[PDB]
Amino acid sequence: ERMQILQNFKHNPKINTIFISKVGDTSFDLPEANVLIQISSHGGSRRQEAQRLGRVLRYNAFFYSLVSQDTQEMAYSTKRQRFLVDQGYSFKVITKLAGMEEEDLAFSTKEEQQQLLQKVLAATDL
Amino acid sequence: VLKGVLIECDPAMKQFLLYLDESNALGKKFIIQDIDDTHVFVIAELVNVLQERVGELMDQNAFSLT
Amino acid sequence: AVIERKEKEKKEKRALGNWKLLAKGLLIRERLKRRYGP
Amino acid sequence: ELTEEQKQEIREAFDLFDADGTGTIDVKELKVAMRALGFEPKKEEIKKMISEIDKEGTGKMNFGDFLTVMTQKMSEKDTKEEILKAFKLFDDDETGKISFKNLKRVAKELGENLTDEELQEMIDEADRDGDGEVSEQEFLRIMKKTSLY
Amino acid sequence: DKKVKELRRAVRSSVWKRETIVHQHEYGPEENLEDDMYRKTCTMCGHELTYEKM
Ligand SMILES: [Ca+2]
Ligand SMILES: [Ca+2]
Repeated sequence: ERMQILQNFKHNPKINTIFISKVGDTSFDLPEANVLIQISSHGGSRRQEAQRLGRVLRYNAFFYSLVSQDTQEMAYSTKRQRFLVDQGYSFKVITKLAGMEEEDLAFSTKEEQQQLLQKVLAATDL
Repeated sequence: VLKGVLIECDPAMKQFLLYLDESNALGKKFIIQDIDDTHVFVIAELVNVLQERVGELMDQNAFSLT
Repeated sequence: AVIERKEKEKKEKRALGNWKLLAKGLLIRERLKRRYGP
Repeated sequence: ELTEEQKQEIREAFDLFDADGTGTIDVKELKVAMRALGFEPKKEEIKKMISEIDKEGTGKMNFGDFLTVMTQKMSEKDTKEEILKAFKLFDDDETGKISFKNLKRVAKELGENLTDEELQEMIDEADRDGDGEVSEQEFLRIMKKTSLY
Repeated sequence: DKKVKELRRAVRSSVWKRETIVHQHEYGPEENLEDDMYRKTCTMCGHELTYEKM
């Protein structure tokens, strides 16, 4: 299933976006990509972020990292980018997204946002 | 009537102060009146401990490069 | 005789499966009563 | 972990029939000793447990065997109490039997997709006396031979 | 055991709705102090609210 998904990912205009869960953190045969969006990566693995950045290069391309303010993710992202800045890369900070309210997005109202709390607290892995 | 200090900030810090009120992290319930989703009304005699707590929260998740 | 014995064995296997299904159901309901007791 | 204080109660019960300090008590006095600690065994169960304890025909049991038997009896007693509570929850109408309606209602409440034909097959397989349902004793019997608990 | 564990919590996590206790302070009768000072004490958590009434 993974092989066929990755095989049809590149030569298909209908579908051009996939989600990976820590599987692409090694040397695979992933096809050429221009946009990478990482969310909730590992703690402070500079190796993981460097590998993920390596999956894009082959402004031809650009990759984004999404973090949550006032959380440990801020410190994690700060401490895991020190390798790439030594490599010479600079991380521009984006605080506003143009046309955020231009179109409709998920979680537009507070009802589903507060409904998400029950399902995100439903883990209770004890 | 109530006398004190109005504090205006983002809702995140407002709810952080609300949590500090119920958690008794400062020793009492000095967060008396909540007026707006982004504004609070706190007694002024212990603004310094609130500032210290806010600074600790801010620089905790900062990873200072020094 | 072999066919009758096989049919009886199949019936006993069905009975055992039903017993297993009943045990899980009663355990689940008992757990619900324990966690949601008045 | 079996108990901490009830063990002393079993020691006292054993010493009641061992006032002479011989270390063993008569097998015929097993029925009374159980009643001293709250057990209410039946004649068939008493005979069955006497046969197991006295396979060699000695007629006396030491403290270790008596303690093991008492612990097993306590375990079975709490198990039967839980079984009776489960039956009472199943028999929400207090009819004394787990009928077809009760089983179907419980299955629907649990969210199971069990067919009514399987429900009546279960009821028939749960019928030992031929009354058309399952009673307290048959529920106890199946709980005895359950796959796990 | 795994197949009963994976479903025993599905109904466990279904009924509970309100986790946060209602922190609304139900103050009792106000106590009159000097200089027109009035103090209200919460009956649920003991929160004390002192104010001057005009
Ligand atoms: Ca009934
Ligand atoms: Ca019956």
